[PDB]
Amino acid sequence: GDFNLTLLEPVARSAIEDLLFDKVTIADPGYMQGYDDCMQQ
Amino acid sequence: QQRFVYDAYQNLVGYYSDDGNYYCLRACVSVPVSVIYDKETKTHATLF
Amino acid sequence: DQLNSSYFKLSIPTNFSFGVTQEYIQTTIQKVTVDCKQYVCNGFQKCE
Repeated sequence: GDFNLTLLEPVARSAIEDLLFDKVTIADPGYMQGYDDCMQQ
Repeated sequence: QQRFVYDAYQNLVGYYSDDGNYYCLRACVSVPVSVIYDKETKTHATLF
Repeated sequence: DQLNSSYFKLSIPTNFSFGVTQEYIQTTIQKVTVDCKQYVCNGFQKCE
């Protein structure tokens, strides 16, 4: 209602949840094809 | 002018040759292997 | 200040504010499996 929960609402991750991941620096896990990306790519 | 190039890890990541075509050296990466086995089935699934 | 009387002094706020306290709890760690044969011996039989 009057209280705004849009930040906590799923966009699915929520906006604050996505923002925290973006702010933190994390190397791409590449679980599906990471070994291939390191080689030819 | 210098020949083989090394990273901070000291792994050989680069090489220089008389031809002048630069070659990046990457060690033969191993392919990860894991076994998914169920005793009741007595069968296994290879995992990469 | 405490009062030497039946009446007692009370300190009570006439204004209110809302603030958010942020806390992080680490419930998981990265899971790592090491291939001992490649890492320890670099694929060399004499080391094995």
